[PDB]
Amino acid sequence: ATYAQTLQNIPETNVTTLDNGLRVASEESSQPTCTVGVWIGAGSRYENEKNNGAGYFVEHLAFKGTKKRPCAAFEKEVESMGAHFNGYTSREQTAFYIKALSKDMPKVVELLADVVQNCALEESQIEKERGVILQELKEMDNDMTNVTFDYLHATAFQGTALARTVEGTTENIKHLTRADLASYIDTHFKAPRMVLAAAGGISHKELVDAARQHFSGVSFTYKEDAVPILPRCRFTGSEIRARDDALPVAHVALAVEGPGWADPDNVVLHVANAIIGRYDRTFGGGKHLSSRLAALAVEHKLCHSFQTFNTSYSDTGLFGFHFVADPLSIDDMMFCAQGEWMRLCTSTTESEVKRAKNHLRSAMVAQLDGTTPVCETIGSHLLNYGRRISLEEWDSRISAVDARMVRDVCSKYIYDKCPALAAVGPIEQLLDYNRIRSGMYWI
Amino acid sequence: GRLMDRIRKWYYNAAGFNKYGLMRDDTLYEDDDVKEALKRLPEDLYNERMFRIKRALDLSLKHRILPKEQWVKYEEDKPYLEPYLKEVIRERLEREAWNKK
Amino acid sequence: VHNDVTVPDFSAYRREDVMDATTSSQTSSEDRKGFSYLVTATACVATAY
Amino acid sequence: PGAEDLEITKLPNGLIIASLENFSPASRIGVFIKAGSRYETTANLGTAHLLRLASPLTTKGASSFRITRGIEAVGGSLSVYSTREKMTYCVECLRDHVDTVMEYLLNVTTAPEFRPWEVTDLQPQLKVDKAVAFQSPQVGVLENLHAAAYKTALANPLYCPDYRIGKITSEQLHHFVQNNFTSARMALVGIGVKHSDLKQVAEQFLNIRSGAGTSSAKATYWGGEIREQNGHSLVHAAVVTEGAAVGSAEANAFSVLQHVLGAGPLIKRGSSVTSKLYQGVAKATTQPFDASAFNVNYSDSGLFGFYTISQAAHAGEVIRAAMNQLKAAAQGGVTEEDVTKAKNQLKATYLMSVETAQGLLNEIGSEALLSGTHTAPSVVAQKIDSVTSADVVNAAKKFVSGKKSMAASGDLGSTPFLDEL
Amino acid sequence: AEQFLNIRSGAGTSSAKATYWGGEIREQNGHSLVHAAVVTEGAAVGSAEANAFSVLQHVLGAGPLIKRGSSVTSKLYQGVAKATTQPFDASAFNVNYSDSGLFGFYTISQAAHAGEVIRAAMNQLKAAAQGGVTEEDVTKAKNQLKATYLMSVETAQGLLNEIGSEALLSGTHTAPSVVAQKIDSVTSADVVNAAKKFVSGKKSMAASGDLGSTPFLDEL
Amino acid sequence: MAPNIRKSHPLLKMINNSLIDLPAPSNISAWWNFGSLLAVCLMTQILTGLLLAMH
Amino acid sequence: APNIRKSHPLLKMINNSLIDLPAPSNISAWWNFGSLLAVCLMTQILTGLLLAMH
Amino acid sequence: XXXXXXXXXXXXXXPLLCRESMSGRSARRDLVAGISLNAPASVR
Amino acid sequence: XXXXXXXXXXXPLLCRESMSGRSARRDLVAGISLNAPASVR
Ligand code: HEM
Ligand code: HEM
Repeated sequence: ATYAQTLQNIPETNVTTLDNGLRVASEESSQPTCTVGVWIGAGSRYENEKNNGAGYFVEHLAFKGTKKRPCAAFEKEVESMGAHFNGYTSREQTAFYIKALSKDMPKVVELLADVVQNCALEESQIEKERGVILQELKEMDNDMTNVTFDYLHATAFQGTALARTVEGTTENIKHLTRADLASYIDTHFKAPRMVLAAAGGISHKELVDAARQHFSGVSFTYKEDAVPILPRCRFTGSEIRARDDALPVAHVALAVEGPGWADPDNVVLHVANAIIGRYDRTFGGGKHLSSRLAALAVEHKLCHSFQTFNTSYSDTGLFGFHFVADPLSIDDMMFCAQGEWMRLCTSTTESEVKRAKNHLRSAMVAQLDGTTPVCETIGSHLLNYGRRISLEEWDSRISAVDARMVRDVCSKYIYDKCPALAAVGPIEQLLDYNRIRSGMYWI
Repeated sequence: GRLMDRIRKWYYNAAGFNKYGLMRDDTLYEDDDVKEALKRLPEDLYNERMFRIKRALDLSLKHRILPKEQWVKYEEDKPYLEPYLKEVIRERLEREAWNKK
Repeated sequence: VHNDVTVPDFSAYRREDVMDATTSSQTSSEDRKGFSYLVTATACVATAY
Repeated sequence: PGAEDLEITKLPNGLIIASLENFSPASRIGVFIKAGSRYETTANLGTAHLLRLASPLTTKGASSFRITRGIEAVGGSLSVYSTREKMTYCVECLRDHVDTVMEYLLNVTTAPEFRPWEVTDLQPQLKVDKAVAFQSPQVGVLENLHAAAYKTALANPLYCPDYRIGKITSEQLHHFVQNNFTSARMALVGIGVKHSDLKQVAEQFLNIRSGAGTSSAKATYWGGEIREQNGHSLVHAAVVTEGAAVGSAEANAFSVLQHVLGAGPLIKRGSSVTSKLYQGVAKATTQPFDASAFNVNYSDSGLFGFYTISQAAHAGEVIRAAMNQLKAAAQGGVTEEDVTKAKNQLKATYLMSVETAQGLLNEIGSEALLSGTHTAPSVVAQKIDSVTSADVVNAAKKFVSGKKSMAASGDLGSTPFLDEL
Repeated sequence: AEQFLNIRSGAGTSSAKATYWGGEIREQNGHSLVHAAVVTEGAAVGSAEANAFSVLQHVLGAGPLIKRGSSVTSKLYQGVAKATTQPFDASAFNVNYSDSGLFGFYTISQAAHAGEVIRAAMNQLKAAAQGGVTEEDVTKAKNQLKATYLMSVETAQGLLNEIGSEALLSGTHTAPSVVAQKIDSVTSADVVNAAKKFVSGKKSMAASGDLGSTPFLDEL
Repeated sequence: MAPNIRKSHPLLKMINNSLIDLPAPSNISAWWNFGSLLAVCLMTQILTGLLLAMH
Repeated sequence: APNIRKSHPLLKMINNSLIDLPAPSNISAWWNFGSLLAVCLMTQILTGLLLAMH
Repeated sequence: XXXXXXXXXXXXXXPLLCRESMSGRSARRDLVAGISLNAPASVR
Repeated sequence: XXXXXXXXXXXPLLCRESMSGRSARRDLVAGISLNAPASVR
C-alpha cells in the first residue's frame, strides 16, 4: 500500500445543514477520543472603533460559566469527564472546541451550544477579566514576533478593520460594558455563520441529531439569515519602524498583498514559500540545508531565525517573510531575503519545486495529525471554502504546480510591488523604504 | 609500473624542496581545497608543518639550505595532507553534482 | 503597550486612487507606477539625446 | 480497506520490531534505544547530549551533505528525541519515500563516523542548544531536581554541563554508541508500514554488536536541596520524594493521586476545581500562580511531588499550602468519587495522547523497548481503574514519610527551606 | 575623629542573626584536584568555647610550619598520610564570627583519592573526640598557638587589625600577657569537648572539583 | 566571507561607501549640492581643457 | 588609538603601505623592481615636466 | 515540517507572568529534549 | 605600594608542598586597593 491510494481511501467529510443555517461536518474514524467544537466567522475585523477586542473579551468569558450552569458547576462538569475545553479568536475567525471521549459527544455538543448561546456574562466576572486581559497585553507586548506582526497589519491594512489587533485597545478593554459584550455575541454568534465540526469515533447522524436538539430556533427576518459582506481592506505600500536599541535583537517583517482564500494561486504561493522555507539556529541541517536563504543565513550568520508566510483572509492576504537578527546583520539578511524573492520570480527551477511540492504534501498531511487538527481544518474549510477539501484534492492541485507557474504567480504578487514593512528593535542597519522598494525588482 | 616509479624518484630530487626539509604536501599551493584540508589536519601534524615551512622561509632569506644529511629522502616523504585533500575534493564534487540535479 | 499604537492618517498626502480605504489599492497600481516610470523613462530619453 | 492489528517480532539479536499499518498517507519510523545521560560517568559527561546533535554528521554510508539534502529532497524530516535514559531517532515522510529516508536513518544510528573536525565544529552548538532550552525556567530546576534527588545515573544532567563544552572527544562518541546502541537495547518501530518490510530492513542491515553492552549503576537516592538565587520575580519550586518505577504496580497508584491533586488545568484560562492542590493553595495566596502534581517514572526509580510557580514573597504561602494538601490527602482526605473522577481524567489523558503520530509511535515503541510487547488499550484501562482508594491514600503517605528533595530557582528571599515543611 | 568626622549616629540597620542550615553544595568542574570542606557550628567571637576550638585546631594541625615539610604535630596531616599515597593537603578549619562560627577540616586532594583523604580526615576528629588527646598535645598546641598569635602582630597590618578588631567589638585592648593567660587556661578536656561537638553536631559540606569519587555528607 | 560583491570588491567598496551606502544627514539643503557640482565641474574642465590642448 | 601614526587617516595608509606593512621575510631582489618602477615613474614625470616647459 | 523556531543571545543566556497565559506549564512529566535536522529544537 | 598582581578572564600545583599553605587557616578576607593588586585570603 502506497501514498496515492491512502489519500482516496480517506473517509469523506459529511456535511448537513439545519433550518437556521448552521452547518454540521464530521470526519468519522475509529477513535475512542474525539474533538468537536464550533468555528464561528467572527473576529476583530467584524469589530470596529468602539467594540475592538470585545470578541477577545468574550473569549475570556466563554469558559467562565453559562446561564444554565454557573462558573463553579460548568468547570466541575467539564473537568470530570476528562474533557479539555479550549478556543481562540483571530482577525476573521473565532472557535470554541472540546476534546473528549467519543461517548460524551452528545453531552459535549450540549456544552458547546450552551456557551455560544446562554453565556452568563456576570457583571462581577467581567471586572476580573479587566485586569486579566490588561496583564495578557503587557505579557504579549514582550513577544517581539507578536508586536511585529500586529505592526505589520497596522500599516499594511492601515486605515481599515484589518489594521486592528485581535485583543483590542487598552481603553476599549478598560471601558467595554456587559451590554457591549452581549451585543457582540448576539450580533456575530449566529447559526449560518457557525460550523459545528467534529472528528473521531463519532457517527455523523448522531452528531446532527444532538446538534438539531441543542442548536436552536429559526431566525425570523431575512436579516438574521444573510451572511454579511465585509467592506474591503486597502493595502498600503508603507512601513512602520518602532526603534528600541536597548532591545537585544531586531525583528523585521516584509509582505505584499495576498489573493484571499478563494484564489487557486494561494496553492502556488505556498509551493513558492516552501522553496525558501524557514530556519532557526537549532536546525541541525546547517550549511547543507536545501533552502538557499537558509544556507546563506548559516554561511554568513545572517539571522537567529527567519520564516515565510502566506496568511490568507477572506478577500485579501499577506504574502511575505519575517526574520530575527542581530543589530549588524539585518541589512545583509534583508538583502539575501529579497534576492531569493527575485529568484522566485526569475530563476525558479523544476528541481526546486519538485522538492517544494514534496514538502508541502508532507506538510498538509502533518496538518491533520489528530482529531483537533482535523476538526480545525474542517471548521475552517467550510467557513472559508464552503466545503471540505480532501488531501486527495490538495495533492491534485499541488502536483500540477511547475517551475513556470511559480515564476508567473510570484512575478504577479511580488515583482515591482510596493511592500509593507514592520521593523522593531535595534534597526539602524536596515534603513530607507526606497532601498527596500528597489529590492523588489531585477534579480 | 616501475619505470614511471623511478622517474618519480628522479623528479623528486630534481625538484629539490627536500633540500629545504619540506614534504611534498608542504609545497602544495593553498587553493580553496587545500585550505579546507589543512584545517582538518591534527594539531601535531599542523604544528609540525608550520615549523617546516617557517624553516624553509628562514632558509630562503638566508639563501642557504639544509645539510645533505637533513634532506628528506624520497622514500621517507610523508603524504600527510593528501588523504585529507582527496576527501575534501570528493565531498565537493558530490555537492557540485547534486546541485545540477 | 503596542496595541495602543496605530498608523496616522495619510489622506493629506495619498494619491487620488488610494484615497478611499474601502477600495482596492491594486487595481490602480499599474496606473500609479506607470506614470512615475514614464517620467523616468522620458528623462532617460532626454539624457540619451 | 479495513484496519489490521500491530505485529511484533523479536529477532535472534534481541532486537524488537514493532510495526503497525494504519494506511495513513504519512509514515513515521523510529529507532528507540536505551541510551541517555544515565549511562554517563564523570569522565564523559555531556556525550549523550552531543550525540543527539551529531545526527546530521557524516556516516559510513552517507555524507553530512547527502543526509540533509536527500531527506529534504522528499519532504522528509529527521529528529532525535531523548530523555535521561531513552533515545529515539525519528523520521517522517510520505508513504512512497520510506525506503529513501530509511537509509539515512539506518546510517545515522548504526554507522556514524564522528569525524574529529566535524565533531569539533559541532561542539559550540552545545552552548546554543542549551541556552535556548534553558530559556524556560522549569528546565533549570528540573535538572537541579535530579541532581538533588540522586547521586548517579539519573543525577546526571540531560543537557551537557558548561565546563565540558568543546572537551568531548570524537572517541567518546564512538565508545558511547558502541557500548549502548546494541541490538538487545533497541527497537525498530514503524507506522504506516507493512511489518514484512520493516522486519526485512532490520535483518538486512542491523549489525552492531548483540548483548547488553555497558550497564548503569542503579540510581542511589540522595535527598538534597539545590537553590538558585537569580532575582527573577517569579519563583519556581519542586518538592519530591522517591516515586515509582515503570512497570511497578505502585506506579498506577501515583498517577491517580496526581490527578486527584490535579495536574494542569483542562480549561483555557480556567480555575481548577477537581484539583485539590490548585484550590488548596488558592485559599492561602492572593496573587496569580501555578501549582501542579509532579510525577516521573524511570526504569529503576521515580519521583513524585508538586511544582509551584508563584510570586516571590508569596512563594512561602504557596509551597506550605501545597504541602498541606498532600498531608491532608495522606490523612484520608480522598473521596471514593475523587478516585473515580481522577481515574476517569487519567483514562482520558492517556487516550487522546495517542491520537497524534508522535504519541502513537512513542507509546508503542516505549513498551516494545522495555517489555517487548504492546498492551491492548482495553487492558491498560483495566490496570488503571483497578486501583483502590486506599492505594491512593497510601501513595500520599509515602510522600509525607519519605525523605524529600527540593529544587527551587528564583528570588528565594521568602522561599522556605526543606527542613521547614 | 571629632572636629571632622560625624554623620549619622546610633546603631542603624541590624542583622538577622545567623540561622543554621546544614547543607551540601557540590560543584562538578572536572579539575584533577578536589577541594572539600566539612564543618559544623563552631564558637562565636569572645565565646567561652572560642579558645578551646583554636587549640583543637593546632592539635589536629593547621598548615605546615616547615617549608616543603611534613607535619608531625598535625594528627590530621599524619592520619590522612597513612590512608592515601599521593600528595595532598588537609588542615583544620576554624572561623569565629560575632553570633556564630564554623569548625572542621579542609582537604585538597587528588580526584580518585578524595574519598580516602576525606574519610581519614573525619576519623581523626572522631578519634580526637574519643579521648585521643595527650596532655602534652594540648600544651604543644597551646604553645604553637601562643606563637602564631605573637608573630602575627609583628607586621603593621597585623598590629593595626588586632587593635582595631577588639576596639571595634569590645571597646578595649587586652594586654598580650592576659591573652596568653586566657588561651593556656584551656583544659585538655575542653579540647576533647570541642571535638565531641563536631562529631555530634549537624555537618555542612562544600566541595568543588571532579567529584566522581568524593563522598556525600551522609557517608561520613 | 561577505554576501554581495558590492561590500567586498575593494574597487566597488569605496564606490559603495562614498556614493551608495554612505550615511548622510536627512536635512542637508541645496547649499550641500555645490560639493558634487565642483566635482563634476572639475571633470568637465579637465575634459574640455584636454580637447582644447590638442589644438 | 595611542600614537598618531595608526590614527591619522593620511599617515595611516602611509603607515600601512610603507612602514608597518607585513611582508614575507624571504622575498628576493626580484621583488625590488616594483618600487623601482614607482620611483622611475615619478622620475619620468618630473624630467618630463621640466622638458615640457621648453 | 512543523514547530515554531526561536533564538537567544549567549554568554549569559537569553512570556510567563499571568495566571493563565503562564499556566499550562508546571512540569507534568519530567524533561524531554528534542533536536531536529529541519525543525526547531524542543523541550518538555 | 607593594604586592604582586595578576590577570585572567571570563565571559598547575600538584605536589604536596608547592601547593601547601592553602586550606584556609581562617576563612576568607577580601581586599581591594587604590594602588595595589586586589588581595584575597
Ligand atoms: C580646474 C581646471 C581648469 C581651469 C579652472 C581652467 C581655466 C582656464 C581659463 C580661465 C582659461 C582662459 C581661456 C579664456 O578666457 O580665453 C583656460 C584656457 C585653456 N585651458 Fe584651462 N582650465 C582648467 C583645466 C584645463 C586642463 C586640464 C587643460 C589641459 C589638459 C586645459 C587647457 C587649456 C587650454 C589649451 C587653454 C587655451 C584655450 C583658451 O584660451 O580658451 N585647461 N583655462
Ligand atoms: C612613464 C612616463 C613617461 C615615459 C615612458 C616617457 C617617454 C618619452 C620618450 C621615449 C620620449 C622620446 C624622447 C627621445 O627619445 O628623444 C619622450 C619625450 C618627451 N616627453 Fe616623455 N615620457 C614620460 C613622461 C612624460 C611627462 C609626464 C611629460 C610632461 C608632463 C613628458 C614630456 C616629454 C617631452 C616634452 C618630450 C620631448 C623631449 C624629447 O623628445 O626628448 N614626458 N618621453
